[PDB]
Amino acid sequence: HMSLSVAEKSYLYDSLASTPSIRPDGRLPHQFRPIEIFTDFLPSSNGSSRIIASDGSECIVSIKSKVVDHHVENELLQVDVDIAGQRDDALVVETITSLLNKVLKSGSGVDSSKLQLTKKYSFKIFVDVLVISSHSHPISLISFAIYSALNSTYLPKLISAFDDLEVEELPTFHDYDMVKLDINPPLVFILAVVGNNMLLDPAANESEVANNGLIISWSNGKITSPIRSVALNDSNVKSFKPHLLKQGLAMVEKYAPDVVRSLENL
Amino acid sequence: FQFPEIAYPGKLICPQYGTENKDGEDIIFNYVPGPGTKLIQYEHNGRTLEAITATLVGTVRCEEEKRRTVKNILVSVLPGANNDFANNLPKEGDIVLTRVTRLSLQRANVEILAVEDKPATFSVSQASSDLGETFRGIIRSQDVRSTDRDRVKVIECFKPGDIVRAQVLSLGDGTNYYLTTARNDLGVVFARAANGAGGLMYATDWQMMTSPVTGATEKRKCAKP
Amino acid sequence: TFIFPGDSFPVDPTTPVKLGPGIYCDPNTQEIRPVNTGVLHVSAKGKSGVQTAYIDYSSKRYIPSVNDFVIGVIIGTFSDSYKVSLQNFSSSVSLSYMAFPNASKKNRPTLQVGDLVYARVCTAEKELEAEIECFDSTTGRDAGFGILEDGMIIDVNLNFARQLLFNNDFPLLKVLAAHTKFEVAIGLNGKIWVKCEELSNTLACYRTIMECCQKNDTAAFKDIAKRQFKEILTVK
Amino acid sequence: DRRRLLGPAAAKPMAFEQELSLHTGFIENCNGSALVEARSLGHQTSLISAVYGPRSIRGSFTSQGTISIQLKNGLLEKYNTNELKEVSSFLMGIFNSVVNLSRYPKSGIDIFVYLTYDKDLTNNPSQISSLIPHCITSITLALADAGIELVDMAGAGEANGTVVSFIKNGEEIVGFWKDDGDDEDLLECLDRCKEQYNRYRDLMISCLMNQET
Amino acid sequence: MERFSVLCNSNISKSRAKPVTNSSILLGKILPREEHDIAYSKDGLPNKVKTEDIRIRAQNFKSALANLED
Amino acid sequence: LETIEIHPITFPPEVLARISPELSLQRHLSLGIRPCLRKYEEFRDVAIENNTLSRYADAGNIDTKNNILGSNVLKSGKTIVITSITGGIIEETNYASVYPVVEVERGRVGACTDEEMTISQKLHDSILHSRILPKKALKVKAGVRSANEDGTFSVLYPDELEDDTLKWSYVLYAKIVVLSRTGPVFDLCWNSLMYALQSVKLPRAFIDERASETYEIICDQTKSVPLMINAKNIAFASNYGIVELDPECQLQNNTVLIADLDTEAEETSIHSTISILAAPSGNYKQLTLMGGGAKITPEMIKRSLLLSRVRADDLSTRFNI
Amino acid sequence: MSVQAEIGILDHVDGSSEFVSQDTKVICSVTGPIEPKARQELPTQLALEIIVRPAKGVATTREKVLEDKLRAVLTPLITRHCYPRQLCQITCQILESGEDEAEFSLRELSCCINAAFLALVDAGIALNSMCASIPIAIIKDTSDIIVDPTAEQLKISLSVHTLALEFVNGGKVVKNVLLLDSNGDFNEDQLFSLLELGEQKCQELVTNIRRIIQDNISPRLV
RNA sequence: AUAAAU
Repeated sequence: HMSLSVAEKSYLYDSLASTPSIRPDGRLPHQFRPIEIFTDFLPSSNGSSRIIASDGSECIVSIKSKVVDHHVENELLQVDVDIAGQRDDALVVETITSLLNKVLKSGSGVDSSKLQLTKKYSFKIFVDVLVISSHSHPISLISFAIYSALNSTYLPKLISAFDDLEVEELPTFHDYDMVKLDINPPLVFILAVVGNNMLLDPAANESEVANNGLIISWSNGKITSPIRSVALNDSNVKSFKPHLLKQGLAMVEKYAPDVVRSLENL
Repeated sequence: FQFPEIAYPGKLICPQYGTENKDGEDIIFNYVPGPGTKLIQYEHNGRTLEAITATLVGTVRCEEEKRRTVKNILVSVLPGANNDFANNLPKEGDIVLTRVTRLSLQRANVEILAVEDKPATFSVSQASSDLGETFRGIIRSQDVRSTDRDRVKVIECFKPGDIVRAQVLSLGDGTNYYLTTARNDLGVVFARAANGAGGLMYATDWQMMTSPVTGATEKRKCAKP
Repeated sequence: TFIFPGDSFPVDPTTPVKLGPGIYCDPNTQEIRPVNTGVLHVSAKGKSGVQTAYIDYSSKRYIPSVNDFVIGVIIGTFSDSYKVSLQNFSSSVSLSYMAFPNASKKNRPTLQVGDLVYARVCTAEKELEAEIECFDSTTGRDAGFGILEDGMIIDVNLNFARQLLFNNDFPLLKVLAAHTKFEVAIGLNGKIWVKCEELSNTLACYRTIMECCQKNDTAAFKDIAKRQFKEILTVK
Repeated sequence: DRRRLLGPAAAKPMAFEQELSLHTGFIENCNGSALVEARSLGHQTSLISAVYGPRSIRGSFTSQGTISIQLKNGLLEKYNTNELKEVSSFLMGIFNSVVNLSRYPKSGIDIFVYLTYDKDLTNNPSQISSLIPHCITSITLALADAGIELVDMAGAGEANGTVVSFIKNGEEIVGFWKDDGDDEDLLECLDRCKEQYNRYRDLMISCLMNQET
Repeated sequence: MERFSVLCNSNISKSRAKPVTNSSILLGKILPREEHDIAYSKDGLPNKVKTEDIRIRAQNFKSALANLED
Repeated sequence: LETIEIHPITFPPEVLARISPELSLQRHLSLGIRPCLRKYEEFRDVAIENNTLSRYADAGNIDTKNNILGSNVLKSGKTIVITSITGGIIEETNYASVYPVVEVERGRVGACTDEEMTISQKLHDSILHSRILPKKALKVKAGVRSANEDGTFSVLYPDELEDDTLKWSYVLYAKIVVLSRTGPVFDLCWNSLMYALQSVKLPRAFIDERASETYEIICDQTKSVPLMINAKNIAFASNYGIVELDPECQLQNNTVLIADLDTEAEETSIHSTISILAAPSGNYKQLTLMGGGAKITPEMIKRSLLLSRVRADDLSTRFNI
Repeated sequence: MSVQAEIGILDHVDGSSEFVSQDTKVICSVTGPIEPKARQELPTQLALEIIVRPAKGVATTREKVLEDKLRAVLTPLITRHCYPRQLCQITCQILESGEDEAEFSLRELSCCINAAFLALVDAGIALNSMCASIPIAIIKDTSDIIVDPTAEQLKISLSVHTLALEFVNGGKVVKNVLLLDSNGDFNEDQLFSLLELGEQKCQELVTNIRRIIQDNISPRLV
């Protein structure tokens, strides 16, 4: 996104590619920038969140539910990604959409048992993402918002019996009463590769000079798929040694619980 | 003999610098990249290293070009019908065959089709003419002919569709190249009567083009065989 | 004697005929053949050896020709000239700044975009942008070509405009003079400029010329002006 | 639809040892082309890669080249359009390191990869991950055939859904694709794909030598 | 240069000049197939042309277009 | 008069083509040759691969995922054509056609060009008018599926009932991909579609007890019947052109017609053309004529009919073997 | 061959016409020469924008074929080299099919060719020659060649034909055959008997057409 | 040298 001159980029590379790596800001290779998160502001929805970054990057997530027959509806969690002033079709949109749907699959990184109502019916979860503004790869930004939203989601409570095979009662839900959606949303961390250094939460200027990048998912206190290498820019993309890949996975594996801990506060 | 005759893309050919011992004196061979080769950086065991690496699948040819002796060797890779020829690009001094796309009063813009090589043979630039991806060039009214540079009637010089052999003075901007037909061997080469509606016309006089078929004569800027 | 395209020509091949609108000389076969539908008009001068012809046909899309009087509108200004369009959806024409009386490289004309100008086409090539000039040498010492002020402009087919400019037997200018004072500019590009002292008279002229353009009748036109100038009175 | 002939809209669709074959330069419509066919067990994949470029972009001030990759469904409509865009983004992240971009300023290289077929056999009492190393093989061949300068030969392998692309003789990595499968397969997949890379590399180099000869 | 030898030498050794086996399951035989031509005699039967002969038709035209000025 | 000694500026064969498409054609026609190095009536060789991409490619092993009913790969010269036939089930409450989607690849992204639009319609119109596919041949003969309580699975279908009726109807969707184009390509797409239609299998359909909740109606994953089309109406495509060349030919010790147009030079400069769909029976399905560059004498039409008939014999022979 | 046509019926177009054969009624409009879009521009010749609108529904691929065939006729008719880097918009709005559009497009195509030609004449665009188009059909039992067939005749036809010829020399010399679109199957004897009788009725039509052109236009001229 | 390169 950001446009920089050849001189500025080289200086940034020198600052960040140094053996004692220094952020232009001054951050450490594992320090995130401060974010603000709002939740439960959309009463029309079952759950909602709004995340604001330090560079003005803003993302809004909404959670809606629908009763479906899990015998015909394979995917019980659908992620939808959007950006105002941006066409839906764009390569970045579909890629993030495809990626996010894999991160939150029914039988991969999500306890889909908590969505089951009866033998025959279950709750389909629609996770709608709206990226108002972003200056870098918003994959990690969206991930934090989806997490916050799914941890403050409330679904209707069933009243009728849960055996459609025999008695076959029509799904009825008691008025007013609702049950909080107990689930373990995964997180998606993005890393930047500048020389032999690995940075958590790459800034805009940092990503521009990066040699490569990593997209690493996180669930149940361990590294999980999808794991994707990603070109943060397209002018300075280079191959990387395998030890860097193992360094990145190790880096996430030790700093993720700290992030989750700061994120798990109700 | 030290370097492989034929190299695939990514195959190491020769290091940055080289030297040998002959006649009781050290002769320094300076290896420089060429068409089909690219000087890149490779590091082994924490050691940095620069070496000439071929980027095209071809036989490899070297050629010398310029007390204690001094030398310069040119390392290149040549492929080895279909012809691509990308390395070839309009540069100041080259001769280029163009076709007139439109006529204005103070200038005449064309499009580049082929470029003359060096010792005739030409390099055809393949592109879509119905898109605009083809390189465009502009011939100024002052660059039409050395005779009377000030006042030149562009209508009586070129014509839409006529083929013009010219030489590019400069790159110009991204839109238009600079073209001059000032010399004798430059001008309208192939053309037809009535913007291409009539029969073929041939070049007789430098400022006159006639057609030995319908007897038609149109005023053009003709070159010399 | 109506003439249609592809029609046989009586004239002999050895003897040339001067080109006229409607008449086409094939660049390939060198044959002279009519391409428009209408009345053939031929003029012969002297006992022998010269001829001229054209076809009066109904067309409304103007094509610039040398020594044609046209009324254009200057949409925009370039570095050394005005961009003026004679007609809608038609190629732009090049008008030189230096193509004015008392011209100088220091002082550009005061014409603004949206002004009407009376102009004559000097150089008009098929494959080149046409050019017009405010002053025409042929007419006289003074062209009488200057940008029009106010008034009203009228769309009219090329035939009706050509008859209004070259034919003195055309009663239109006479029947309008019998009703009111008016000044008129006539363009071969099918444009007619009309201006009176009062708007009601200019409007009345507009409506008459339009109907005359529509009606195409000598008898109707005299009456037409009668009912038009009458209708304005009551409308007043 | 006023663009194509979709037929009746009230109707419904139908409801019910590694071996390689390489061929390049069989398309005269573009600057470089490649055909890749692989058959393992009951599963086989045939795809075609078409390269158009490098062609000049008017008004472009880019000091380097611009690569665009798009995957298409030739016959069987299986893979989602959203997923095709994802792989395309992954593929471009690879060749932007492979292709010497400094050679083509103010220019762009378009890469079309037609997935005409893949055959899948599943027994009854990811998916596109297996095709990825074949797409990389096809593109690297089509680019080298076209005349595009490549810093190194790009190749990859698929091990338990974990795809990783190598250059510089497996010493470094130009791409990494992990979906599902199992954990702690980091060291294993890196070694298994490195063997597939070296195997795919030599056959790719031999391919150019054969056709070029 | 000696460093070149150990690494370069190692790299050269690895390929092993391995044998290559050629086959096409479906597409390969048909797609890379070179251009071909046939001619229908008065019998209405198609007739094939030698590949060398077809080229000769090409090289003969090139000589008849260049050298044979009138 | 003028008698002039002057030299015509000559260009290499590859440069002459870029400079002028007509000039590069005339120099060829003067020696009785074409830019594609073929004579006036010389066509392009045709080699195909049928039922290679279909699910019914192998008798023993049938693809459970593949939904292609019939397929064909074709390559005439440089241009390659890949045709795939899919299907649908439609309830129904004289001859028909198929709905083709031709994708000509030129290396440009965007919407469908006017070429792909016209061809898709031209294939649909010609099949519809050549009376290849009757609406009765698309009639779906359904069946029943009765299941034992884990004891057995039973499927029953009756041949007799359908004959008496003499009702779901089949719909054939087609997609045609074109690689390496070099000229007029409608004929190639037609021929590939014809070979593909010659080998189409329609899988039988049946419903497990269900009530008009959601009910899914299904086809069988194994059993199928061959599509019956009129071989007497089956036609094939070929293109022809008319042009005049001025150039003189030297001698060392009156219109001309070209068959099967290829190369830019012929597609661009030849404005008098003839297109024919001809049948072995000798019945002719269609004829395309448009003269824009030269007069079209009746003697040239006859040659085209003879040329087209010969092509039909050749194409017909290939299908048999 | 009792066709009826009107010329110059539209106000905001350089040229227009309304051709009617039997039921089949088509109105056409022509604007040009005018400024072309960049993608339309031809360096030396005139660019043709040809549009065909159906009587019912929106334009589909069917009309895309009508546009293509109509292009093959109008292209060599117009002296395009007179208008380099210029555009000519040609729009045909079929008002009434005069035939089962689900089966045939014969009469609509011929009527579009005749109407487009008339609109080009009205617009005053350089034409190399004249042109006329007629629809022809063949019967299932009788096998007779019927020129200008009705809709009912088409239903029972074995083949349908569109013939458009290029005329010069006062409409007496067939310069070329612009378009022949034959769908169906044919016998040689019937074809030339068709062409012989067809040429006669065409020549009669031109004579009628010339009469109509002179009668309407002459009052406008002086 | 009285207002220069939309």
